[PDB]
Amino acid sequence: STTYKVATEADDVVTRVLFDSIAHHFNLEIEYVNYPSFNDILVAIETGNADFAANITYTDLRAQRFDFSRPTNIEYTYLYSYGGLRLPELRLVGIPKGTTYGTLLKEHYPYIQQVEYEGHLEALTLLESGRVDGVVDAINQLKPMLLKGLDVQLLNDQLPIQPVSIVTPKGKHSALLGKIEKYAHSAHVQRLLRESIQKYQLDIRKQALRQSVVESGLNVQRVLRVKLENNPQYALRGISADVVFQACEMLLLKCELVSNGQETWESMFDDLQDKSIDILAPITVSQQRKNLAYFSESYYHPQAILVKREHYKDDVYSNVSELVAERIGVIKDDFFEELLQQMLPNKILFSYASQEEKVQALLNKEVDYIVLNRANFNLLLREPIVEDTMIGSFYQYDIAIGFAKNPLGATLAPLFSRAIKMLNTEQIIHTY
Amino acid sequence: STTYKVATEADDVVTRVLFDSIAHHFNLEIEYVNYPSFNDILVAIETGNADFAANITYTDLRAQRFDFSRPTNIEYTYLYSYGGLRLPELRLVGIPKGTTYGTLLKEHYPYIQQVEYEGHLEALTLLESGRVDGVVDAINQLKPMLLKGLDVQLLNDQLPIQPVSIVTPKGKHSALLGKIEKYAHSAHVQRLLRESIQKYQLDIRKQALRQSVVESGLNVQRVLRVKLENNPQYALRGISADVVFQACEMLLLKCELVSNGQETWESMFDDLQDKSIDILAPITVSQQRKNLAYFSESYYHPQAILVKREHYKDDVYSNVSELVAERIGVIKDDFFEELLQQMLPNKILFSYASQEEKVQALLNKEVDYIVLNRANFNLLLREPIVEDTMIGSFYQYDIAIGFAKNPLGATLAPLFSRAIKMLNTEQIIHTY
Ligand SMILES: NC(=[NH2+])NCCC[C@H](N)C(=O)O
Ligand SMILES: NC(=[NH2+])NCCC[C@H](N)C(=O)O
Repeated sequence: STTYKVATEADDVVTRVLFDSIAHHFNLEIEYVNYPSFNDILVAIETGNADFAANITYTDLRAQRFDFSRPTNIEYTYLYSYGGLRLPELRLVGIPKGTTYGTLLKEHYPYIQQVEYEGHLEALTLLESGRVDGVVDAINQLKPMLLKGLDVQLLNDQLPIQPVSIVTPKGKHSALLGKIEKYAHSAHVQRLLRESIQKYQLDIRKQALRQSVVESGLNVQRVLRVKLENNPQYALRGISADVVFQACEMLLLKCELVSNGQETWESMFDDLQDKSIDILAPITVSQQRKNLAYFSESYYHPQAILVKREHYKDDVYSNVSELVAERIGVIKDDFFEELLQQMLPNKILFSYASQEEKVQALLNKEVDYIVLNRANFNLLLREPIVEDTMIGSFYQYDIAIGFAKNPLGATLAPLFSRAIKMLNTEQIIHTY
Repeated sequence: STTYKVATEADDVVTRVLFDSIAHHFNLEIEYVNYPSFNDILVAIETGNADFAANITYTDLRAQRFDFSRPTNIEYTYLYSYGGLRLPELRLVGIPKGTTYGTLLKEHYPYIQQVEYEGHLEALTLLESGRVDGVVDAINQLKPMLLKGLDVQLLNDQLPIQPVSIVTPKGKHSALLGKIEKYAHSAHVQRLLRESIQKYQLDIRKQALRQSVVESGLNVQRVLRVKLENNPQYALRGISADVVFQACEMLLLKCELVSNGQETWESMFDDLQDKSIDILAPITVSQQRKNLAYFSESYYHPQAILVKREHYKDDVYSNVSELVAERIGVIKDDFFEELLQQMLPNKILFSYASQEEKVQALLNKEVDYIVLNRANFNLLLREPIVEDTMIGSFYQYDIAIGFAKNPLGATLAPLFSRAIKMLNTEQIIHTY
């Protein structure tokens, strides 16, 4: 009889889940050993004070110090920061020593400078009131870090985070590592690692978020009134509804979608300025509108394109500045009218009351090019003209949630920004 | 009788072309007045020492100092630099004073710092052996600047360069400015401004480029032998042929495309290492290949995606790191094999001899996901499976022209980089 020592750093939930599963499947005596730092773990392995460790990114240098299994799983990787910053917002970043993260951040953000640390306390003091703007580290730090009032941004869908593997003192547990490898790749264990870990970390992040709601002292018994824009403009029970509602679920607030008939002349934004509703989306955050409501961070980025009569002047123009003498149709007070007024200063635009009228103008040769957002233009075709691929997307703008300009909305909007971050927006967008 | 004074700065070819055209059409006595600086021109206008000026970007502040016509034309705008740098490569940039360029560069590249100058000599000394890395200025500077051995990058398809207009002392030539405006927008004059100016500046840039060929001292009587990759891999008489051939035209070298049958086992790269041909494209600049040939700058950026059996495991995985236990098929020694070996370290990939065999493996359920480049995958469908939109483009890589590793190729490759810059690649790509 014996005992296999497997290394752990901080809250090593994947090492626990994986090796409990293995311990039990092969009837193995596992013994977890806490190491105060990830690089402590690495020395333990090549040395031999520990038999196994997980979550180690394989490298060519590394395979010459101790022996690797093939990658067994992903590793959730976060930017920890007071406020929830992004990578391209930092000039200092804390970096766990010995990790693959040194190379990753200099390869993708070489200007930031890294400051090395050892373990959670060191990381925590660097952040906890220090010079470091943010720390990049694994799921091991999530639970203790969010306790200390920190926020995260999941980096795995932001950067190519390499898969991860189980490792062993070189030439040591060769046969056992093989069996462990083959078991880990099984349909069962893989399905278990995907879901339980995702569930595990999303729950910690929800709890932190929900504690913020409570700390905000807003009345969660209040039914938030929501309106969705249904005047042909930019987007919509689709992308916007899912983001708003699921964010409302993220925060354990109750939201109710409300409608009448409206709107083409009965603006919902008026309802928002009335304070007769609390939330309105989508809203494309113009300049005109920027001050009349509070805004969540963006959650979609529409592609402005030009719609032209088919077969008309193809490849004559390669970008919209060369339309100096073409007739461009926009809708009055619409965001695209503003856009062109910046982009093509002092130029005559032709204004219309509606998309319908805007389109019919193009068809009647009243006008030659009209401004639409791509996704909306594809929609119209499904339910005789086309896009000028040459010019193509001449602009990318922002869609956000708007909140009524009062104290409640001031508190809601930053909260909704976080709920949106934690969402899988890409999936929703695809769906539609 | 009288005389209208219209302002000019340096080689103001658009002011000449436009106002000659107007002078003649309305029977007007024009008198050009050289101003040593663009901001000299502006003061002349609001003052009244000059009756007209062109190429002035309209602004809200500006319209309160002198009066604007509506935009009449675009303005070719260049980064001037020793070597031909790009904006995101500079920490210092020279900026003409009074221009719209101050605002444009800080809005798109705030980190660079601007250093103001007055006129071509000032600009030229800043560049000519100075601290400035590069100057951003209009077509006015093109001919004198390229004389002084400078290179350009056309910024108009790089940045939103606002259209441009004719301007006048405030409340002065009101009626005449109207007639001038309406004439300029005419089908005729517009067509004249598009083509003659484009022709004019492309010729100056060709001449500079061709002088470089001559200065290189390479034998332009030599017929360069070119091969195009025709083993299913990344791209191809299409994108690559147009870029290579038209670049060959750009440089007044003679290139001849050569083929046999080959190649799936008879690599053209071997022909390149043989020195039996001079040029090979496309070639996706791996690491494996990076040192065996000289490479032009990239001219296309393929989208690596995963091809999967239809209806199989949709939305189970959102990026390729989560394929740790899926069977991925690549071609042996292919670029994608290398890619995955970086991206999914120490993981078993299944290797094949060909695309054909790779595909049939996916169909035979030998394998579950295979790596293709998007454009190539669309091709196959046209002449039962699909892409995993969820993962989507998990990588963007580079396509370049490769040149044989000898002195001639060492000279050709940098030259071909310039010829490619001056090309309209977007148009070619579209076409295909
Ligand atoms: N205890 C940890 N998982 N620390 C982070 C490790 C990061 C990365 N997987 C590496 O081995 O370089
Ligand atoms: N002579 C010139 N065109 N100088 C550049 C002017 C740049 C820009 N059109 C402006 O008026 O601000």
